[PDB]
Amino acid sequence: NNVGPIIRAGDLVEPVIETAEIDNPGKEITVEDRRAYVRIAAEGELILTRKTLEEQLGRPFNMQELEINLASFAGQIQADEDQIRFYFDKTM
Repeated sequence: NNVGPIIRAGDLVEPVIETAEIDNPGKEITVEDRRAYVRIAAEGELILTRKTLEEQLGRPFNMQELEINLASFAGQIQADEDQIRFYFDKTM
């Protein structure tokens, strides 16, 4: 039931990996590194907050920048101006 983003933009990969680690403490994070198609996943749920991403990037950041640079993703999303949550929904 692994879920999470697949990142197309090379310059967001490390910031998103680190955000995944920071905003999902204790969870196993798996990365499948392939050029321009980096899968980042955790079981059940993976949250990425705007605050953490901004801090990893060290400059102003809006969730749109992550979203427009997703190649795809696993799971369902709930997203707003503050965060995106990838999650597994057993009914779909």
